Amino acid sequence: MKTPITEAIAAADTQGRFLSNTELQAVNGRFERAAASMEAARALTNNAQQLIDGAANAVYQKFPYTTQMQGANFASDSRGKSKCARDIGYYLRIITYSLVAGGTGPLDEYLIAGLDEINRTFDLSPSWYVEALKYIKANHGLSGQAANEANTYIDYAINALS
Amino acid sequence: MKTPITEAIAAADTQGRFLSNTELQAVNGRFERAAASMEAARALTNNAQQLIDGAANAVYQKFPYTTQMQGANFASDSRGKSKCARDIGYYLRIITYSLVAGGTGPLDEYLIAGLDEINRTFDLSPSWYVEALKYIKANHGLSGQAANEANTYIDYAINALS
Amino acid sequence: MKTPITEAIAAADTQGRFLSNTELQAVNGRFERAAASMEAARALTNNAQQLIDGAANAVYQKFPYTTQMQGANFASDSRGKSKCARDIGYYLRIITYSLVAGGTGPLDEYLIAGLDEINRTFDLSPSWYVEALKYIKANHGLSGQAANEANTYIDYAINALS
Amino acid sequence: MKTPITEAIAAADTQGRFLSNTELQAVNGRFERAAASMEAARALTNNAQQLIDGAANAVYQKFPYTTQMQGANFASDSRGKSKCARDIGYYLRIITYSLVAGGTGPLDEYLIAGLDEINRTFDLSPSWYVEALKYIKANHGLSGQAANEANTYIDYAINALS
Amino acid sequence: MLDAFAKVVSQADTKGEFLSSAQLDALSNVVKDGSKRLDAVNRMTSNASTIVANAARSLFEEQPQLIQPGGNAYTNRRMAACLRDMEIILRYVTYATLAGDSSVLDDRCLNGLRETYQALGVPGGSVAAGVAKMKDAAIAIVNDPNGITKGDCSALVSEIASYFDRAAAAVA
Amino acid sequence: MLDAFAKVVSQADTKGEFLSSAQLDALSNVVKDGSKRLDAVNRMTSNASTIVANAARSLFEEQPQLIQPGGNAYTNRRMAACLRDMEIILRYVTYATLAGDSSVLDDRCLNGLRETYQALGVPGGSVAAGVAKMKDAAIAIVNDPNGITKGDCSALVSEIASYFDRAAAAVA
Amino acid sequence: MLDAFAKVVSQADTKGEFLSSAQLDALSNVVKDGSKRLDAVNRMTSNASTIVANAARSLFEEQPQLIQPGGNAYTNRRMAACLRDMEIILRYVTYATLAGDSSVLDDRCLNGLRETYQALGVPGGSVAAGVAKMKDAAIAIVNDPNGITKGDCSALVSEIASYFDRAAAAVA
Amino acid sequence: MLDAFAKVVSQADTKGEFLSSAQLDALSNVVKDGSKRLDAVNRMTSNASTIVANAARSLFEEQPQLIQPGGNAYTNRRMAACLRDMEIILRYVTYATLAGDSSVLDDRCLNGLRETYQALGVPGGSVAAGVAKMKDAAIAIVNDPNGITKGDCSALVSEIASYFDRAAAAVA
Ligand SMILES: *[C@@H](C)[C@H]1/C(=C/c2[nH]c(/C=C3N=C(/C=C4\NC(=O)C(CC)=C4C)C(C)=C\3CCC(=O)O)c(CCC(=O)O)c2C)NC(=O)[C@@H]1C
Ligand SMILES: *[C@@H](C)[C@H]1/C(=C/c2[nH]c(/C=C3N=C(/C=C4\NC(=O)C(CC)=C4C)C(C)=C\3CCC(=O)O)c(CCC(=O)O)c2C)NC(=O)[C@@H]1C
Ligand SMILES: *[C@@H](C)[C@H]1/C(=C/c2[nH]c(/C=C3N=C(/C=C4\NC(=O)C(CC)=C4C)C(C)=C\3CCC(=O)O)c(CCC(=O)O)c2C)NC(=O)[C@@H]1C
Ligand SMILES: *[C@@H](C)[C@H]1/C(=C/c2[nH]c(/C=C3N=C(/C=C4\NC(=O)C(CC)=C4C)C(C)=C\3CCC(=O)O)c(CCC(=O)O)c2C)NC(=O)[C@@H]1C
Ligand SMILES: *[C@@H](C)[C@H]1/C(=C/c2[nH]c(/C=C3N=C(/C=C4\NC(=O)C(CC)=C4C)C(C)=C\3CCC(=O)O)c(CCC(=O)O)c2C)NC(=O)[C@@H]1C
Ligand SMILES: *[C@@H](C)[C@H]1/C(=C/c2[nH]c(/C=C3N=C(/C=C4\NC(=O)C(CC)=C4C)C(C)=C\3CCC(=O)O)c(CCC(=O)O)c2C)NC(=O)[C@@H]1C
Ligand SMILES: *[C@H](C)[C@H]1/C(=C/c2[nH]c(/C=C3N=C(/C=C4\NC(=O)C(CC)=C4C)C(C)=C\3CCC(=O)O)c(CCC(=O)O)c2C)NC(=O)[C@@H]1C
Ligand SMILES: *[C@H](C)[C@H]1/C(=C/c2[nH]c(/C=C3N=C(/C=C4\NC(=O)C(CC)=C4C)C(C)=C\3CCC(=O)O)c(CCC(=O)O)c2C)NC(=O)[C@@H]1C
Ligand SMILES: CCC1=C(C)/C(=C/C2=NC(=C\c3[nH]c(/C=C4\NC(=O)[C@H](C)[C@H]4CC)c(C)c3CCC(=O)O)/C(CCC(=O)O)=C2C)NC1=O
Ligand SMILES: CCC1=C(C)/C(=C/C2=NC(=C\c3[nH]c(/C=C4\NC(=O)[C@H](C)[C@H]4CC)c(C)c3CCC(=O)O)/C(CCC(=O)O)=C2C)NC1=O
Ligand SMILES: CCC1=C(C)/C(=C/C2=NC(=C\c3[nH]c(/C=C4\NC(=O)[C@H](C)[C@H]4CC)c(C)c3CCC(=O)O)/C(CCC(=O)O)=C2C)NC1=O
Ligand SMILES: CCC1=C(C)/C(=C/C2=NC(=C\c3[nH]c(/C=C4\NC(=O)[C@H](C)[C@H]4CC)c(C)c3CCC(=O)O)/C(CCC(=O)O)=C2C)NC1=O
Repeated sequence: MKTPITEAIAAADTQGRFLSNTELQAVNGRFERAAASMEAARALTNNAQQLIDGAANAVYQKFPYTTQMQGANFASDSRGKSKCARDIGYYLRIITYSLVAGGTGPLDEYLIAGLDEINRTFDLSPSWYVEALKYIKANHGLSGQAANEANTYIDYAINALS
Repeated sequence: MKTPITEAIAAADTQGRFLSNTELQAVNGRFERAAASMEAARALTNNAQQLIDGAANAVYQKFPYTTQMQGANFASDSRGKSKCARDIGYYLRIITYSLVAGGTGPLDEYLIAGLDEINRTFDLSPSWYVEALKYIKANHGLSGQAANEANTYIDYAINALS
Repeated sequence: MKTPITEAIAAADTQGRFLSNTELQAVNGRFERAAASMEAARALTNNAQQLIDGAANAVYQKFPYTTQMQGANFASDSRGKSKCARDIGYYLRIITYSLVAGGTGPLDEYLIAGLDEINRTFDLSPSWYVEALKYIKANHGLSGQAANEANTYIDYAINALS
Repeated sequence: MKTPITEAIAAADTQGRFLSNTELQAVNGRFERAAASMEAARALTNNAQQLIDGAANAVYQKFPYTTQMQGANFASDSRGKSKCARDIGYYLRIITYSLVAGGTGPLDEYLIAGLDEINRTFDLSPSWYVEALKYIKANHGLSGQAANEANTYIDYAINALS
Repeated sequence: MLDAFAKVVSQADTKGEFLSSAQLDALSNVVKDGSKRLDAVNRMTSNASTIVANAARSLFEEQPQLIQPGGNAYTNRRMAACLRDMEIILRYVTYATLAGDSSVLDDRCLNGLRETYQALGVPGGSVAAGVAKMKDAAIAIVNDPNGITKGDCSALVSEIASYFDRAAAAVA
Repeated sequence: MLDAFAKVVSQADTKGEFLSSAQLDALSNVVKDGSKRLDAVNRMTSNASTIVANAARSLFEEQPQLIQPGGNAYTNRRMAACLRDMEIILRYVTYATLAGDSSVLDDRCLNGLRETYQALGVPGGSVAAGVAKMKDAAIAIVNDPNGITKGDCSALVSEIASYFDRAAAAVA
Repeated sequence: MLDAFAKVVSQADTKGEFLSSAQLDALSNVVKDGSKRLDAVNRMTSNASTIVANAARSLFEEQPQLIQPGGNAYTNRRMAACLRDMEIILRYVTYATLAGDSSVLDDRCLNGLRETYQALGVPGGSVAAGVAKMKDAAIAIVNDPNGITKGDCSALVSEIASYFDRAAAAVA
Repeated sequence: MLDAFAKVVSQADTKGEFLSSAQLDALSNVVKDGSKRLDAVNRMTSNASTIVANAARSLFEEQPQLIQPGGNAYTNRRMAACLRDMEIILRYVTYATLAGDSSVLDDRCLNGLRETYQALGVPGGSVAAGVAKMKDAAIAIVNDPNGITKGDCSALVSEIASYFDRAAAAVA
């Protein structure tokens, strides 16, 4: 996995040397930000079901037709709503993965890769998930740097869908 | 020049992209360590003359022949004493450069390059300067991470001579 | 092994020819100088222990701290002094090897290769061994061309440490 | 040009370094052999005319048809005798060049190159000149290593014709 | 390339003297405001598309022939190329902002840009106008006091605006 | 390779689970001990020469046949190669310490190493003894209470000892 | 390249005549002094660093702006380059000394050197001064009567000084 | 490869010993016989043609089927190849003689040679006989007391005979 620590170590190893003072400063920066990172991850993991259901409802209100039109790709019945909550949970879970790891590695490998083909095949509009992420961003309740970390990784998720 | 900030910027520019959160974390590590780095630079610059003279006298006390034997490469007379003080001043000046820059760049560029041939040609033993830097390390009056930074770059100079 | 004779033979063999008059003249030069070479080697091998102990004592007087400071790399006890005499004996033995062979081959392969890492790792200052070699050079008691041969190979040893 | 001294210097210059002790030994071999080489050169130059005339007469005595058969390539008349004396003079002159230079360089460069086509075109048998050089070898009046050197380069000329 | 520390160290090495207390104080102030600097860089990069959009909207409002038939930004090709240009220039400005020095922006982005644009027929004056509007949008976003700790970022804003005007003057 | 966070995240992804409060708290403890972890890594790299020296000294005292004629570390070439191996294993231990996971040590250093030594004729047991003595010297340098804010580093020390023992068990 | 023997042989081959007794006598004297010549070459190469150091010390004493800020030999880079230059020129002088002919020094070292130095901004006059000081130091070391057999080396010293002045005149 | 000095030095290095007075005196004897050794090498190379000729003559008298139709040395190609092999073995013997050690002869000539001959169909026993006859001719040329300062060369002669017998035993 790509993490700041693993990248530092791989840079040291390519040149066959010990870790320099610069790489130690970089890993120190990762550790310093990791307090906010883990705070945001713990918050998003505790409020998991609340945020998932709130984001699903946000998508439903913002796009009313997803609760009305018949079709397997919409959420007009219980199966669709379960699938939609499950998808939003996937997104949020991998975002917590990234927050824990400290980089976009988990999002790049576990979510974004192949996402466009999944969405095109099953006719899932990316703007639905953009709205879900926007709700999660506006309602995690975090403040300060934990909020900023959660926001950067949610935004990274948003840019993949855009 | 090779600073952590310039290295992060060059990494981002090679991939023709904006700065990533990993790189911003690394630059923040540099900024958080820069407080101690700048305190150490300020201290070593303010007490520059005391440190230079004390290091020269430590070298003399440890290797007494340098004050006794005749020959241009020794400190038996005033010209030799002044040349040695100038040399230790060059070492300390460039170490403060490196503390300011936050990396080994200035030490790699302004001191260590060609140092071996310089010392071989004028018959200057590297162990003299090793002892001078050991004195400077033992007498800079810094405590904590400022002392840790000063000793990091002083030991970097020591290993370039060994 | 690289010797003048082996180099002559390898030059003859690369071109698939017999030895030319020029190569015979070169090998004659080696043989002519080999009288002084073997004289110096025999002298340095007979006076082995005397020269080893004298050089150790020269290093101790020139660098008094090596008999006072505690530490495994110094000679403040019996173990350190035994190790130091052993090292100086290694140097002198390989120098006699070179004198016998007629070239720097033995010094390059049996001593100099890896010497810098050995000295850096165990904190053995090369200037100690430079002083030991200087004593051996000033006190072999040889005269004329045997002295000159011993001096060239001792100096070659000195340059490796510088 | 290709002399032992120039070859040693070129070897040192290819590696961008000062001259080594091996190369100085080889150049000393050249200098020690140069006494005999110069004695042989001096002798062959002083007795040049006697040696040339004696060699021509030896060729005539061994191959009598060269004095009897008509044709421009023979020595039946005065023009042929003079051409043959001039040729043997060229051979001896260049052999003295080689003794002076200390290598086969002048013989390789001034005589042997193109010699085969010259002799083929003007129908000159190489065995004539072989016999002339055998006479010169048998009648130079040198003893010891000067004779050894003279015979070395004369046999070198002999093998270029065989 | 150079950052602030590297520029000062180069100028001190070329004179052969220690850093004066003035230079030490200036670089220590840079260190103290480092968190504000990271905030500026983060806000400018994570809002880059919004900055480009605002600048382009203003530029096309006051120079509408740009998006009209025959205009130098009419077709999808030329529109996307103009947006790429503005995002490139903003990216190099964020580089200079992180470095605290304009050397990267001058050497890797601005040097020779006016010649490129005039060889391409791209009107450099309107490019400079778009850069100035990028400056306005970026400074608006950076100075936004919501979601952040209250503090004075006037020096940083002035430095960023100096970078933006340096970019606009290199093609105007 | 993996660090601690990456290992936990990979195991979570395989099960399709959010991290449990166990894993969250463990990684939070890693984050709060990060400064001491950096201290351990810095102290091991800055004194790598002395660690190798003390370990090799103790080993050669214990097994003097190693540095006598015929020994496997007798000539200058063999001695320098042995010290090189010592510093290599130490460097990968420092990697694992910074990462908080032994993946880099196993994959990039320990794997196939016993076979390499048995093919070269190097006594793997002696290498393991030297690795243990490196462990002792490195722990002595890490726990040295001078010049450092006093605290408990026993968890990091046990982790580092585990990395060293893993390295030693891979060649014995 | 040429040595003394080769130069004489080339000039005699171009005229097509045997060596006169004068040329034979000159080359035989070269052979007789060959051991002195080897002594000069050996002393100049094995004391090369001392020769360069003495010359540089004198040169910087009389032209101190060379080692002062802004001087052409101030920084570690330019200092090491100046020392490399002096060691190179001394090496080619030792080549010519072993050859007994300046052809190698002219063709491989001096030809085009003034153009190089003036294109680089290296002051050729001070280079020539440093070469002359190298000459003084080298001749001092060669003529040292200790550790050697007493004898006249005035001709050899004059030849070496001619090489040194040829080098100094090629850049002055 | 090795010469005598190199073999003694390698064996000394393996044991970590100074040379014993035995080895010192042996190598001093080599040095004092150096002139006669050079004489042997020069006499063998300068008369390599006659050595090969005498050996081949004696061999072809002894084994006339070699140079009759169907013989293994009958055609011009086979004859020239046989003389080439003779001169090759002689050249490597001269190498070994100059070196005072047979290493070059074994490693660069004798190794795998019996297999090469048995694969080519060349009678190895006949090659060995020719090598012995080369030995006889070469010793006759070396011990010829004319034109040389009289002395004892019996040690060198036995050494050269040992090299020749080693060459012969490698193909029979
Ligand atoms: C909007 C800002 C204005 C404008 C823009 C426009 N630009 C181009 C084409 C090019 N732009 C560049 C610029 C750069 N390339 C780099 O690598 C860098 C920095 C390192 C810069 C600053 C270049 C090189 C080109 C030509 C090659 C290319 O297109 O990639 C165009 C396209 C012009 C055309 O297609 O003919 C346009 C339209 N257009 C406007 O109307 C605005 C004034
Ligand atoms: C002017 C632009 C506005 C302003 C700036 C400002 N920022 C801070 C304090 C902090 N900013 C950060 C952000 C980061 N730290 C990092 O390492 C990284 C890289 C990932 C980032 C993006 C942090 C962590 C802090 C400290 C924590 C905190 O909440 O304070 C301040 C506070 C003063 C200071 O310098 O510490 C200020 C003033 N604030 C405004 O109101 C301006 C509009
Ligand atoms: C265990 C090895 C010993 C120990 C550790 C210890 N250290 C600290 C406090 C700090 N350590 C650092 C280290 C770094 N910051 C960096 O950026 C880098 C790389 C360039 C390093 C190596 C820092 C900054 C601090 C805070 C300032 C300070 O000096 O206190 C502590 C206390 C704080 C904490 O644990 O979080 C401890 C316990 N102390 C011992 O007694 C052990 C022998
Ligand atoms: C001290 C003697 C003076 C001086 C020296 C100086 N020289 C250079 C840089 C160069 N020197 C050379 C010379 C040679 N290269 C060769 O191969 C040979 C012979 C075969 C010679 C004579 C060259 C080619 C260069 C340029 C390339 C390089 O550096 O290798 C410098 C460096 C100049 C710079 O860095 O800008 C210096 C300083 N400086 C003084 O102050 C003395 C007057
Ligand atoms: C003028 C430079 C000083 C001087 C020269 C001088 N040298 C010798 C004699 C010898 N010099 C050597 C040195 C070597 N011979 C070699 O083959 C090699 C290459 C490895 C070297 C370095 C030798 C061997 C001799 C002969 C032995 C001896 O000790 O004499 C002399 C003696 C006269 C002569 O030409 O033979 C002289 C005069 N002596 C001085 O006093 C000048 C200061
Ligand atoms: C044994 C083969 C026969 C023999 C040998 C012998 N030779 C000499 C004396 C000298 N031999 C040389 C030879 C060379 N010097 C070189 O530089 C070269 C290569 C270019 C060679 C081949 C020299 C210079 C001498 C000294 C001058 C002289 O002619 O005497 C000796 C006597 C001296 C000694 O042994 O050291 C001997 C015994 N003599 C025989 O009777 C053997 C048949
Ligand atoms: C909710 C925002 C809207 C929506 C939801 C919805 N999704 C699906 C079916 C699928 N969703 C996925 C997505 C993923 N699977 C993965 O492994 C990953 C990476 C972590 C992702 C992003 C997939 C693959 C499917 C199809 C296969 C499956 O069921 O797992 C559906 C069902 C559509 C169907 O045809 O079955 C629905 C309804 N629809 C809405 O109206 C919501 C607004
Ligand atoms: C004496 C000049 C000073 C000194 C001596 C000293 N040396 C050592 C330990 C070692 N010395 C070596 C050197 C070599 N071993 C080789 O094989 C070769 C090539 C021939 C060399 C040059 C090595 C490898 C060691 C360490 C392993 C060993 O003991 O063999 C010590 C002991 C240091 C230690 O930590 O054990 C000492 C004391 N110290 C002084 O103060 C003298 C002035
Ligand atoms: C920053 C890059 C740089 C370095 C490193 C440097 C070092 C340096 N020190 C020198 C001289 C010297 N250095 C010393 C110092 C010493 N002798 C003793 O006995 C003392 C123990 C010891 C002090 C530690 C002395 C005595 C000299 C004069 C030697 C001479 O003039 O030959 C010289 C010869 C030229 C000169 O006089 O300036 C150089 C180049 N110059 C540079 O530009
Ligand atoms: C150094 C390089 C060199 C060589 C080698 C050389 C040889 C040489 N000898 C020639 C003629 C000759 N050489 C001879 C000599 C001989 N005929 C006999 O019967 C004698 C036995 C024998 C003497 C050994 C004769 C007779 C000629 C004249 C043949 C003719 O004119 O066709 C010619 C024809 C051109 C001329 O007349 O000069 C050449 C080129 N010239 C050179 O520049
Ligand atoms: C990145 C991972 C990596 C590892 C792990 C590594 C180890 C390694 N050590 C080697 C040699 C060696 N290793 C040793 C070490 C020892 N001898 C002793 O007596 C001691 C027990 C011990 C020192 C503690 C020696 C002596 C050799 C040379 C073997 C020989 O030359 O015969 C070799 C092959 C020959 C060589 O390179 O010199 C390898 C590949 N190289 C790598 O790239
Ligand atoms: C540097 C080491 C080296 C060696 C030793 C060597 C020997 C050698 N001799 C060969 C052939 C040969 N060698 C001989 C020699 C002999 N026939 C007889 O009747 C005699 C007993 C004897 C002569 C004394 C012959 C006849 C051939 C050619 C075989 C054929 O064409 O059928 C060949 C292969 C074919 C060829 O090259 O022509 C080799 C490799 N080449 C090398 O490079």
